[PDB]
Order: sequence, then C-alpha cells, then structure tokens
Amino acid sequence: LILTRLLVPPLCIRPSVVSDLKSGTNEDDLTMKLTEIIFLNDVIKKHRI
Amino acid sequence: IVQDEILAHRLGLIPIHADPRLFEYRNQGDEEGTEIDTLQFRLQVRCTRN
Amino acid sequence: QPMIYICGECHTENEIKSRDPIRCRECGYRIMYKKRTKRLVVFDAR
Amino acid sequence: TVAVMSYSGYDIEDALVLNKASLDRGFGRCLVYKNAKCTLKRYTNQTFDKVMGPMLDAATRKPIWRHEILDADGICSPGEKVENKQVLVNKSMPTVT
Amino acid sequence: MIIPVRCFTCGKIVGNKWEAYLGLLQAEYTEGDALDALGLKRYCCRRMLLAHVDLIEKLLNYAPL
Amino acid sequence: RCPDCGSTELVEDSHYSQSQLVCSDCGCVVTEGVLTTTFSDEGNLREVTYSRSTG
Amino acid sequence: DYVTSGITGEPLEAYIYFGPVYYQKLKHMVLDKMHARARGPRAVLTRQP
Ligand SMILES: [Zn+2]
Ligand SMILES: [Zn+2]
Ligand SMILES: [Zn+2]
Repeated sequence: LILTRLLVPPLCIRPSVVSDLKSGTNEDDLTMKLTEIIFLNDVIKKHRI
Repeated sequence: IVQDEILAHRLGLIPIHADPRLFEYRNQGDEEGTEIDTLQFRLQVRCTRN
Repeated sequence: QPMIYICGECHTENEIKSRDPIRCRECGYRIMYKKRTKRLVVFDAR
Repeated sequence: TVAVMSYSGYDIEDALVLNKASLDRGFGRCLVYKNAKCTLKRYTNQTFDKVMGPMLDAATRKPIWRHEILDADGICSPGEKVENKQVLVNKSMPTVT
Repeated sequence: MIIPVRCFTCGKIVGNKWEAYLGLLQAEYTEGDALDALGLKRYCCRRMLLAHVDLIEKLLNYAPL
Repeated sequence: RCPDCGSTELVEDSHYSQSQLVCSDCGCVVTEGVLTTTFSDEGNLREVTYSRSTG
Repeated sequence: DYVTSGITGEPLEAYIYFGPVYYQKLKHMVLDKMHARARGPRAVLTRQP
C-alpha cells in the first residue's frame, strides 16, 4: 500500500502530438508530472548532499 | 452576372427551327460531333456605353 | 510574364508584380479581384 | 401547380412527387456558394508564407492533374471547374518559423 | 432573377412575352387584360408572368461595369 | 520503395477518407492508415514551447 | 377539376384539386447529408473512428 516506486505507463497511453503548424509538441499533463517527479527526486538528492 | 450553369440551362431551353428529320442521334462519346449529328451556334455579345 | 488583375470598383486593368501593396491606379482602393480564366470550359445543359 | 391526390403510393408519409419536366425546366433549381479562405502570414522571423506556381510536369510540359486548375501565380482562376482533392492555393510555409 | 424561358407546368415559351408585358403595364393596361392580350389562356403561364420578380436589374445595379 | 519490384515510385493518393501509400507499378500498398489528433482532444491538451521546456 | 389519368388515359372517378401553391425549398439536401464510412482514420488515444 505504501508507494515507494512509480510505474510510468507505456507511450501508448501518453500521446506526443507534434503540432506541425508550430515548433512544439502537445504533451499529456501526466508526462509533465512525471518530469516534475524526477526533478523533485533529483533535487531532494541534491539537498541531501 | 448570370452564372454559367444558369446561362447554359437557359440556352438549352431555347427551341431551334432545325428540322429533326434531317439529322441523326450523336453516338456515345464523339463530343466533337460530325456534320450529320450536330449543329453549332456561336454567340458573342459585348456591352458598351453609348 | 504580366500577371494582371482587376480592382474593386473602377475595374482598372491592374497588372501588379508580387509583393506589391494593393492599390488601384487612378484611385486608392485596396480590394482587388482576379480576372477570368482564358481556358475553354465545357458546360452541360442539364 | 400542385394537385392534391394520391399517386403511385410513393407519397405515403409526407412524401410528394415532382414532375421531371418541371425539374428539367428549372423549377426548384438552386445554387450553393461556399467560401474558401487562406492566410499568408509574415512571421516574427523576416520570412513569409509563399505560394509557388503550378507544378509543371516534365514529361508533358504542363501542370500535373492535381495542379491543373491553378493559374500561373499559383492561385486557382475563376471560371474553372474543380474536382475532389484538387489544390486551390499552392501555399508553402517556412519550416523554421 | 431573370424570367424563365419555359413555363414550369406546360412549357410554353414565356420568356419572350415578358418584355412586351412590361410595355403593356407601361400603358394604362391592367394585369389580366394584358395577359389576355399576350395570349395566356391557361393559368400556369399567367402565374409565371405575374409572380416573377425582375431581380436581374437590381443586381446589375451592383454589377462592376 | 516497392518491397518486391524495388520501384521507388510510391505516391500518396486520397482514398474514400483514407490516407495510404501505394506503388503505381504493382499497385501494392506499402503503408496505410494514419493517426491524427481530434478536436475534442486538441482542445484539452496544452501546447508546450521549447523555452519553457528547457527551463 | 375533371382529370384524366396520364397512364391509363381514362378519366378519374373523383375530381382532383388543382391549384398554384407557394413551395419553399429547404437547406437540408440529401447531397450534403449522405455519408458513408470505410476503414478510414482512427484516433491516437482510443483507436476508434
Ligand atoms: Zn478602381
Ligand atoms: Zn404557363
Ligand atoms: Zn510492386
């Protein structure tokens, strides 16, 4: 029940829509939150060091 | 200002004095037409101020 | 090649090159149409 | 000129038959007009959307079928007929901006 | 817009009779007697001539010219 | 290219609302079907720019 | 009015009601409403039309 690891799901669930009309890719909020989680873990490591 | 389709339809509705007994049905295709199967009417009108 | 057009309300025969600001000679209009095609077009009486 | 009667049983529920001659003679003839509009922008970079001319086929020295209706400037000319999938504006965008 | 060439029901030539019709209404003539003068026995031709609206002139007033 | 004949004359043509690649020489299809974003989804998803992404 | 059938050429038993009436055509036409769907495209997230 206590979660200490996170299963990131396959790229099938998370779309990456490269908007050809612009220089960008529409991305799921889940991928952004995964990026934020990785950043948080790394900055926690940095602050511990 | 009259659209081309309406103009063509109105031109089609116009009767002709040609005797139909002297001609034959145009065959399938042959859109050029021959002497027997078709006639031609050329209409050119230009509107200018007096 | 002369690429020609027609203006908004005086119908002046305005050949303009590309990138030119849209102006009517003998006027100052800035709305402008294209002339009709020269190619033959077949219509059906139906 | 409507006639109130039953005919051919093809007018069961609110259906109503027409006269083929009347339709041929322009009765009920209608026209549908649709607009097609495109924009050519100049971006923050000093570059702009540009329209190429018709794609002249090398084999025939003539525009390809998909580009048949386009004029020299790359824009379809009024008066010509248009079929499905054919191009009306040969618009091209700068990929950088 | 413009007067149709043929009557919808019968198909009699009615396009040519329109112009002179306005001439008849140009004078004192009423509608019914004008239609009688033009020779429209059945009422479909009379309907087509009577109910027509000459929008073509109003549109031509907006034509480029 | 054509897997069998090797002809590189693959052309894109629009079918009855289907995007596919077919070889003009042997009429054999090399790739069919395309995946595009729907408006109901394009309205919800948010676009990202390179600057905010890199920080 | 007394009306003869076009098909049979015989007079109709019952009198028919002729008259000019105002018909207005509607925007809803079959040419725009007809639709057929082959395999066609699918959506990235849920693979449905
Ligand atoms: Zn002008
Ligand atoms: Zn009539
Ligand atoms: Zn092949």
